Amino acid sequence: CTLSAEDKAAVERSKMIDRNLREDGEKAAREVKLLLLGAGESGKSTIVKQMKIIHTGIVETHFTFKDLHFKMFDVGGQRSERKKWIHCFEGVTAIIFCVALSDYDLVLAEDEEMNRMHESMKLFDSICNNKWFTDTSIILFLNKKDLFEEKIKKSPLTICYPEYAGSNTYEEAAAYIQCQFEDLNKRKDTKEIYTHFTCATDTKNVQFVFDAVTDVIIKNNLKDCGLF
Amino acid sequence: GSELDQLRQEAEQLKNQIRDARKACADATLSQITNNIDPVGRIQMRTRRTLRGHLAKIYAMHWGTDSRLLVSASQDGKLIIWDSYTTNKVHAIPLRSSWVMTCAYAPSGNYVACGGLDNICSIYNLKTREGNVRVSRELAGHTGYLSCCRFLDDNQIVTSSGDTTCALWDIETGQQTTTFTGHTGDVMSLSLAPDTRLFVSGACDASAKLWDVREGMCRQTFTGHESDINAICFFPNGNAFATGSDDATCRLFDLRADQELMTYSHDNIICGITSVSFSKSGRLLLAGYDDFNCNVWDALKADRAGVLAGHDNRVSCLGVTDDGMAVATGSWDSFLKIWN
Amino acid sequence: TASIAQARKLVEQLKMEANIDRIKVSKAAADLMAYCEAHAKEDPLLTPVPASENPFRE
Amino acid sequence: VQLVESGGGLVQPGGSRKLSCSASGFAFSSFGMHWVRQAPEKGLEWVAYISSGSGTIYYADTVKGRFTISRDDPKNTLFLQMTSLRSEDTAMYYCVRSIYYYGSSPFDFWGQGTTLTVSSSDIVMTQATSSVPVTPGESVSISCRSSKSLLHSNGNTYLYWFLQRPGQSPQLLIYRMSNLASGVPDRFSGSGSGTAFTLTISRLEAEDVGVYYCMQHLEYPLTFGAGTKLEL
Amino acid sequence: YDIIVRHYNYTGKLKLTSVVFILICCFIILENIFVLLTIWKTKKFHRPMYYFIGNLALSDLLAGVAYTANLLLSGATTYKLTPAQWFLREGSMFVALSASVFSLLAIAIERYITMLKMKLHNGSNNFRLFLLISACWVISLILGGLPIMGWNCISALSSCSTVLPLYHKHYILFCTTVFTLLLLSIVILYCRIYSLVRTRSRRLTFRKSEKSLALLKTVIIVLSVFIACWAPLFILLLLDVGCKVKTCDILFRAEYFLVLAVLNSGTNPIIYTLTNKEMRRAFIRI
Ligand SMILES: FC(F)(F)c1cccc(-c2noc(-c3cc(-c4ccccc4)c(C(F)(F)F)s3)n2)c1
Repeated sequence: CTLSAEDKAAVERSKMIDRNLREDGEKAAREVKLLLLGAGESGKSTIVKQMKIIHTGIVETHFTFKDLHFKMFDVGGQRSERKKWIHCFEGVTAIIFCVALSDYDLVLAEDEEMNRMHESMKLFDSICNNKWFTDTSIILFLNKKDLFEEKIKKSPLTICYPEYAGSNTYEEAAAYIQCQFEDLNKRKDTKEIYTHFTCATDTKNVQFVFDAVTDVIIKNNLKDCGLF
Repeated sequence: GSELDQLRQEAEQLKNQIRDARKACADATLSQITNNIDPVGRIQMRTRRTLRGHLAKIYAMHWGTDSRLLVSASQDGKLIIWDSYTTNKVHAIPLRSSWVMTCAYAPSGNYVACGGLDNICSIYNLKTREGNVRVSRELAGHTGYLSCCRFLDDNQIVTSSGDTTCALWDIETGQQTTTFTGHTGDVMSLSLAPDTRLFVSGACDASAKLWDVREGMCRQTFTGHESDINAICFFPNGNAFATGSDDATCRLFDLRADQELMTYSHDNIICGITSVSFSKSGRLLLAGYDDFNCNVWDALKADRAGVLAGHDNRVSCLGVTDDGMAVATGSWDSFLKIWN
Repeated sequence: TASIAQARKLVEQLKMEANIDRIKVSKAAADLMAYCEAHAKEDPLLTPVPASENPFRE
Repeated sequence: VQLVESGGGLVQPGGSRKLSCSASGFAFSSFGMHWVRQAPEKGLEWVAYISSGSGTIYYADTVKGRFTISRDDPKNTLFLQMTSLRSEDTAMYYCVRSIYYYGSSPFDFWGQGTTLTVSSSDIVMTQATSSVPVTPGESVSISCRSSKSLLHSNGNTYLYWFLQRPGQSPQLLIYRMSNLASGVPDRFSGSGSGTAFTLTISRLEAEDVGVYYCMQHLEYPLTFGAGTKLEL
Repeated sequence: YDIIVRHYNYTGKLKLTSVVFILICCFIILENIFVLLTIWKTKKFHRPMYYFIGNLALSDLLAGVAYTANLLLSGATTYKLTPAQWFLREGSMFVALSASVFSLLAIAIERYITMLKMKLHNGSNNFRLFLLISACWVISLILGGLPIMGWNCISALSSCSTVLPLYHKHYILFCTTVFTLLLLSIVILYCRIYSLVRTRSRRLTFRKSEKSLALLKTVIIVLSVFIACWAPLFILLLLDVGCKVKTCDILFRAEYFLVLAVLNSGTNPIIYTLTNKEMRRAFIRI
């Protein structure tokens, strides 16, 4: 109408640009995105190296399993303050967490008073009770168990936890550690915590992650249509 | 161990001397002088254009030199270049790492930069012989994430990373020339001077400094905020600059006289500040708060004179044009609005 | 002994900053007032613009 | 950048061959493509046009509905096929690329061109003269007159200008009103009012000789000028 | 309008409850407009799911208005109306009730479509939302305009129904079939919705429930509230088609069997707003 000759050709370009934008917006929205956290010697490298691998600063790992594309961001090289760059991870499906059971008798470096298990508990409490992650579930991993058994057979658990009445056996010590880790969850009616013990079979870990993601998807679909 | 005590004592008495020198040159505040000027009644600004098309949060925005073209960076990995008049798009430059936190525009309209969380500043070319958009250079010499980068020239760029440092780069060679250090917290905002000879950076622990490009040192330091600094912009004259914060307060400092002039705080706002930019004549101080709306704070009266509340989520970027014709605001709902 | 270097840098930085000259606050206030009152004619924000000139018409 | 064409020779009226060009060196999938005829020792005229993605296709008023044209993005080749042929299409054919956005330069790279021999309302752009004698080192003024005010409501005119070199395809000089193209020296300059347009040259060397043309792009039925020749 | 009184005398037909009843319609209008203003005000409920609930609330308000208008117009003045406005008054009830039932069916269909394939995201096409909103109203208007077109029953004095004169007997038999079909569709759809969530979490979560029991409770209470209300009207409508004229006495006391319809129309928004937590919090905050 009012547009000139070559002004109508510039409008057709914007339409193709918008079409290419909308085509890629529905492709990168059908894949599961999940964050990864943990301590320095919490065995994050072992976790990412044992699972299927298809792929400084942030590191992304892409792997597929049972017709699902997972993206795992390993924020380990960011030495800045965790408060500023945390609000960009608000939209996420799950939050992997890796701790070490045997890391309860080794005192931190350049420090003679506090232990590593207390630091892991404090970091987990800070992650779970954050104002951004008030809806995303948290998958919690127990990496080392054989070394933990070999350490608890020689050294009692009373050195790390001052209050303990059970015997020196793994079957109840692991349950006590798990129960102590689940108690640091103030939001008990909006998110769930899945506890797992890392085994030598990576297929088991991949299946556990897939099942947790499927459960999260089912819960989100039930909450979508207001059915419960 | 005693020499350290002596050094601390000398530093402390230097700070006391600086405080007494700053107190000596002060006689009357600005609010006591500007009480004989008719203030603006109401600034009612309505939306004109609504540029839509993004599919995630928006973290940066910069206006072109001709005040017609602008670029916005989003989390989904796009660097769209819009047209302000006809709402059309000109380019859809993708990105390698879809975690961006800054953007820029060359003063000649040739290049466009984009930092991000992967501590790498990428420089794109827009006037190539072919029809696509290529990556001219990838600067990587920082440890922490980049927060803001401004084009000092067509061949030099300055970046402000998160590892308590700022550095000047060189696009042709690819290596940095001068590094500015001294901050204790992560620097997360900076602005170049109008005459392009100096620039200021706002630290993350209640501190702001003034740097010089040729010598490469700090000249003056400014303090007074409570929490931290979150956004900085220069006065059009070049002898003042307004700093944001997180404890619902923005102030106006002076370069010639290193002392605060006035503060713009209200008992109704308890939310942080995200972006601050002056006006064409330095009379309106636009401020973008994180309570889903903006403000049109007056510059010399400290009295609110308008509210641009036409947004859904927290605003993250806003800037006036070069000729002062319009303003654009971007929020986390992927919607830019051109106010006039 | 390694923090002595940072302490010395801080001490000479304070010393070289303490040599800056100071300008009266009234002069800066008057200069700001003169600047905002001089270029107030070419500011289309606080001064309304007719609808026949703004390129952002609707 | 490179543009080569093939598929020309001697044909009989009633049947015709297909002309194809191969592009290699740029993003062909985002460029609009034209086809410009060139009669021997005459003026050149527009024939067809295809937008990006085969969205809009415009034809000339003389061959409308007689020629078929199409693109091919995966193989980067542009085809032109003629259904009915007459004794007038004996001319040179140039396929030229052009991209339309704010600040672009249409038909900047022309190409080479192919020959074809057959055995046997609208804006009018007129030139001031045909051939004038000129000496090296002298300013020249070339004027091209139109029949309608090319100044649009946007504020910019749509009169394109380029130089035809003897023996090869022409090259753009100034696209919209006076904006100089890339690669050409700053000796060329142009101005106008909207009806009478002019072009001035500061210094004239021995390397820039040929036929000058002025084009009208305000309406999609494009048209060129008669063509003024520069004689050394 | 002389034929209507002679038809009423042929069929056999010749206030305290009403005043109490009006309060019911007022409460229905109040709760429906409350739900509507709650949906419209909050910017969170803007996805196509929360539009079907607004459509259902609007249809419930329209049904309440139609019922109170028909009650006010009813009385000793029934002989004054011309057959035209009488047909309009009698057809408004069907127009409202069919719209309500079809909106319920649309809600169920949308829920099943969302739950079928685990989408991973809320956004979806509006080419289906507008279709499902328009189809219900179209079918309700067609069902309301069908009897006024050719089935006036004014020509045949005997062929008309007994409970409501000037209405073809086969019209009720046609309506009850489509009502039974919609009821069976609702039941089957909710059963499949429950079975899906029951069979996915049972096998796709074998590594490591309580939500399945809550889903079953919600489904069973929804079905037991929707079915128990429309049972007496259904049995009366089938009985009158089966029951012969002048032998059948319970059909004369049909005024009490109609309040259950508006009772269900009023209690459906309560259930649909007290089944989720976000809507409850939004209502409490407002
Ligand atoms: F004279 C009165 F007072 F107006 C009067 C007296 C007796 C009955 C009515 C009356 N109007 O509409 C209805 C009825 C409507 C429906 C219905 C609703 C939705 C879908 C399909 C059917 C009925 C049915 F099929 F579901 F069972 S029944 N009944 C009206």
